[PDB]
Amino acid sequence: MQHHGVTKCNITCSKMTSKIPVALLIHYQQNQASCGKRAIILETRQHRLFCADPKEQWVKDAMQHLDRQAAALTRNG
Repeated sequence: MQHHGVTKCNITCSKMTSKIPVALLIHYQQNQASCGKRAIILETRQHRLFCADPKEQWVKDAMQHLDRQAAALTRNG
């Protein structure tokens, strides 16, 4: 907050999200060390970019899931 602009990082994990059906997730990114809270980035087919904590179960499995999805179809990760 120097003078103009009240933002901070395109995707900052200020808090944690709620449980969401893995069937809605399409991709999962990672929080930037220069963005906000070191969490996880969840992207859904509906352009849903939320920040979930790695501890969250739905996230642990959600990840192990997409791990065997991206590869499929197109083997160009």
